[PDB]
Amino acid sequence: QRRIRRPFSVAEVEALVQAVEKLGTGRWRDVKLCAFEDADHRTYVDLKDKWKTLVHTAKISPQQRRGEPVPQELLNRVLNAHGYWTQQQMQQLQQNV
Repeated sequence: QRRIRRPFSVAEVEALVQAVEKLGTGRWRDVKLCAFEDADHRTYVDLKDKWKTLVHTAKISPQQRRGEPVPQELLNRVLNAHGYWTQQQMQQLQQNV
């Protein structure tokens, strides 16, 4: 059958992103169960690349319907998002947003 046990994947992670984008901390749980892909943790930027693209590929529309100039927005939003979580300190050091 060659069937591989895969209940979740990057696709599901998408929704998980919309959920953690508020009470995030460091996509630790995301990278762990992203898709059994980075469950071993490769690199901070490596995972950052797969994550930043995971969202940019969603509906960010980096083409602007014009062309392909310089997709910097995806970088500014990815670093802002993560930095926000940590710099947010959970707002109350609790998951109770």
